[PDB]
Amino acid sequence: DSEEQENSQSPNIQPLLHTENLAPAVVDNVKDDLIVSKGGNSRELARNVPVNEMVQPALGPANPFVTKEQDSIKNSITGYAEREYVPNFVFNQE
Amino acid sequence: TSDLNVPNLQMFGHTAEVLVARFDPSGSYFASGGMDRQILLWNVFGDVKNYGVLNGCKGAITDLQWSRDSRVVYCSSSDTHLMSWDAVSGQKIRKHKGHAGVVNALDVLKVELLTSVSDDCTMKVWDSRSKDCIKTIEEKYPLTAVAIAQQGTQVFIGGIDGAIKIWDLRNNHCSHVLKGHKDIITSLAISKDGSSLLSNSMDNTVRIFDVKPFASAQRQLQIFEGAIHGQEHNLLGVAWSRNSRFVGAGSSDKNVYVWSATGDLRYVLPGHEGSVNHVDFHPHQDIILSCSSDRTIFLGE
Amino acid sequence: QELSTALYSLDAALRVISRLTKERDEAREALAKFSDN
Amino acid sequence: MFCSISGETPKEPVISRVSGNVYEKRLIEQVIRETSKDPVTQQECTLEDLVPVKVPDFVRPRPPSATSLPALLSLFQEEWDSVALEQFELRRNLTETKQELSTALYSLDAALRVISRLTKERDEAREALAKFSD
Amino acid sequence: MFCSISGETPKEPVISRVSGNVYEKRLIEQVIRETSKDPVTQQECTLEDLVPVKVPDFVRPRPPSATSLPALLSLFQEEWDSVALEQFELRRNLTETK
Amino acid sequence: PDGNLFVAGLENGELRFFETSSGNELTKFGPHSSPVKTLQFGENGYWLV
Amino acid sequence: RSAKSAGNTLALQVTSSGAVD
Amino acid sequence: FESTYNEEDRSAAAQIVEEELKRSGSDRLENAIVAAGKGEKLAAIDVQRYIQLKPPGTRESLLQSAVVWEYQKSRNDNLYLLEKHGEKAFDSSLEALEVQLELLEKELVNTKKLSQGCNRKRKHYQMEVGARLAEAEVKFGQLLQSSIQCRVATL
Amino acid sequence: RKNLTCYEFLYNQERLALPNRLEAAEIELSKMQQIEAYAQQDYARVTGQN
Amino acid sequence: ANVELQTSLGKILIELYTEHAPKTCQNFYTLAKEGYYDGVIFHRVIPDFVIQGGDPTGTGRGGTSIYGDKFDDEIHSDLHHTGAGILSMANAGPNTNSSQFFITLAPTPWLDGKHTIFGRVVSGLSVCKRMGLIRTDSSDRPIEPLKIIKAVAL
Repeated sequence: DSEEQENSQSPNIQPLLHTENLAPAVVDNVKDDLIVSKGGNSRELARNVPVNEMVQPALGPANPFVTKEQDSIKNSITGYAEREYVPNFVFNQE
Repeated sequence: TSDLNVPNLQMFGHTAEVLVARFDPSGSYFASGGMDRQILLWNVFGDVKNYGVLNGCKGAITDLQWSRDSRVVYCSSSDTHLMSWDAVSGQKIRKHKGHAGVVNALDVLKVELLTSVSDDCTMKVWDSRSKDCIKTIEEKYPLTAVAIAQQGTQVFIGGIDGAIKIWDLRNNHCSHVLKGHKDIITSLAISKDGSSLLSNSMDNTVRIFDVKPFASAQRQLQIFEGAIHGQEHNLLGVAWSRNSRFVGAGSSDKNVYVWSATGDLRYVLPGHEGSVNHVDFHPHQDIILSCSSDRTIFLGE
Repeated sequence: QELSTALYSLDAALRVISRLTKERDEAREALAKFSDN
Repeated sequence: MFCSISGETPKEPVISRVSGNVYEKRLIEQVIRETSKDPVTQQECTLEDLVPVKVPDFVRPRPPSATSLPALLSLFQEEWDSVALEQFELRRNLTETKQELSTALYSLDAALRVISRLTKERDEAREALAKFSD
Repeated sequence: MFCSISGETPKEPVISRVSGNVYEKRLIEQVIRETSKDPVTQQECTLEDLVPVKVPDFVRPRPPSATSLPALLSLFQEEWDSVALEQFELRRNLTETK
Repeated sequence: PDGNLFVAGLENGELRFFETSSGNELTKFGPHSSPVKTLQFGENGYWLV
Repeated sequence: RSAKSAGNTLALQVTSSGAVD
Repeated sequence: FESTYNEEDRSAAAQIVEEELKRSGSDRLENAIVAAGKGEKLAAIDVQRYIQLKPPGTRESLLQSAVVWEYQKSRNDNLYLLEKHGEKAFDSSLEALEVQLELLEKELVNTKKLSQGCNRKRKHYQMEVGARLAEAEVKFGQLLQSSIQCRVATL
Repeated sequence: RKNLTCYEFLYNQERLALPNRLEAAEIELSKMQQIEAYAQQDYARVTGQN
Repeated sequence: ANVELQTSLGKILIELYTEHAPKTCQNFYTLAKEGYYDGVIFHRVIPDFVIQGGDPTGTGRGGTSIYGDKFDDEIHSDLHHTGAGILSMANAGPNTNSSQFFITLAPTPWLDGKHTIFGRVVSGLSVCKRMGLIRTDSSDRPIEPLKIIKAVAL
């Protein structure tokens, strides 16, 4: 005995005004974040970005042919080396 | 999302570690200083170049403070002195002496009142012209950081003990301490409204306390992890946002930590080569300032 | 166009009323409990 | 390829200058005869504003039964009945949409009165809470 | 459906205002950019003289096969002129036979 | 008093509100109980009893 | 199977519909 | 808008609004006449008696025979014309139909993209303001607690 | 196109409406701050004996 | 369901397993309809393992489905990686499928887990066999850009 027509049809696309937006809102931001962050490359990232999307997955089937030598990322043949501004006293004491 | 020419601007200068960098209250300037006994004044908008160098300090600039007039600069020196630098002309106005050790922190008042702590286990209140400490507070162990409420009766001092002591200058009644920390407190900061106290300690926990005459016990609002301290025992700073909804801190793992003041980490952005000494936020826009012991400082969003 | 416009504005105003009355009756019960003691 | 007025295929389409749209000669000429303007853009329009363009024209393949005779008169009658039925199905629909729009607008005004009353009640209730804080 | 400039069909058609012609957007903007002239009728033409397509509209389109009263009347008129031509020719033959 | 409409309460507590000129019921007010003994309108236009 | 790149990559069908490059 | 609601709340608000509602409150002449006719359908009737093919009778039978013969001749002419060319015109009609289909659907998906973009930006703005409103109301509640607790603590 | 224009309408109405909500909330914040300030100053006169 | 891939090495034809996994194939089908796969680099090529690609960024990351970020994978028993040419999906978690996919070059029986199987390459397998011999740098990435000129669905 209630006004089903005045309420059901009214919230049909009104729910879509809330439900349809959630569909492609997770597309524009996904590619834009990678474009801005990876546009600056792994070194010298240019866009300051909130933390929670910092897991940064490789998103691949995890190639199994690689052995233990190449599992590690390195500049020199032997390993990874980078600058660090340690004051003399702490380095010496430890 | 601001008036900066580039979203990120790496700033070069200095010949040694930089220990402090604070924005002008107006939001157009900021000065930095460190172990090179020099203070540099910057331009937040425009060419972002040096217009002045504050030479004359005979020690490391452990801390410096901007004046509300934004025309005089107060600096804390490792040589047991506090100098007042006239920003527009770059001349020594006055040199406040009286400590007996390295003076670790400094703070200014809303009214011409200065406060500082030093390794002589004392805290001193300075008038901008009296050239002598009007009031002296003597503690058992060296103190490391201060914050003065802009209303003008309460000073928070933090030292080796690990318990923040709240002192009333007029009353001399000290029977109220913000317990909760278990190691040396590197820095303190007060909110814009003067209602909350932000603390950093070498036990790797950043805590937030409420500055209100009444409390429902456990004045501890919430605690933050992630920002860690190294073995150099550096004094890492904490900052308050202009709207006082984001809290910030530096860490010895070269990361700048920004929170939402509600317990969730928001920004963990890296970018520094060494320990991040100080951090601040712009009073008008959404900029963040970074200060690290790798001769460099970064502008933010 | 006008029909859909009016109907969807009615839906929006209905939600405004819903939230308003909900927190309003909650606040009235809160005041009633508070004023009781 | 479809005129904006009736939807039929224009064998001699024309384009305007104020708003170039695919239009048909007889309809625009009769519109000018009624009112010497273009109601689409509310601007003065003359005969020269249309340009005869060249198109290959759209062929109309006749149905299996189209050779004048009943194969045309019966279909003419039936299409007449169909266009008549459409005329009714669009008139009555106009009227129903106008009634529904009126009802919805009245309901919307009622909801505005409701938001107003609940807003004053809100303001006074929050003020009552704040004064109870005393 | 054919372009005079290149000989290919225009992927995005456009009708020139100064002279009725179907162009493709790239080449027509090309010829406007190089000079303000018509590549066909050697008369001044501009970007605004190029008319894009606003085909969608809002009315119900109609089938140009059977359900068109203009089509029905045109078929009646073609029958009319066919029988008129027949009467023409047979009347001419009749007066010759007379 | 305007003469554009009128009201008429009913025994079951409902109120029959109809426009005087149109003569059609467009409002029912039924929050009361028992036969409503009387109703009289005011004179300033906005006072009712 | 371990042949790796012992030869130049075979000519590519270019984007200009050029059959081979 | 951003909220977690039950449809029962929708029904309750609808009954409030309807309660408040209850408390508060071309054509031509030939076409008009034939429309008054056909409102009850009343399909128009025209003579279809050219298939009965009247047996030998009066002048009606001769007239009927002649009209059937001439319609038949015209019919044969039209069919021979129709297969003078064949279904080539039919192929062109289909190609135009496909062109129109694709032309419509292109701007259809364009409009879908535009509407989705508007919805996304709407959701962004509304969500950020809603988060700010939520933090405001939470701080107000805690502040209420603080005020009442401090006032009683004064005693 | 129906829903597109409707969503444009909803965008305009929200953009007009929400700033008023924000202003109302901020005024509420200001008044609540004032009464809290007075209450805590009363407790501070109490604290003068501490 | 049928899609052509105009790749640099040649022509790739794929028939989609709509009957097995309908949800994960319709996105690929309509995606070729939209066709932003134009100029998309096969960023990953591993001798005898896979040829992965499908991200507009080209950085081995990204890729938006029609649903926008990710969706749910459907796998059932009869699907296997028993051959060389099975067209499957790329993910980085439990249900993290994106627009990018890969082509199998050797039986990967261990991989019939978290990866969705939704295609078989009927024609052009020689193109994939040649792609297996493409010059690759230290990381699993071809030195020259192995772009897809066009992707027409039929």
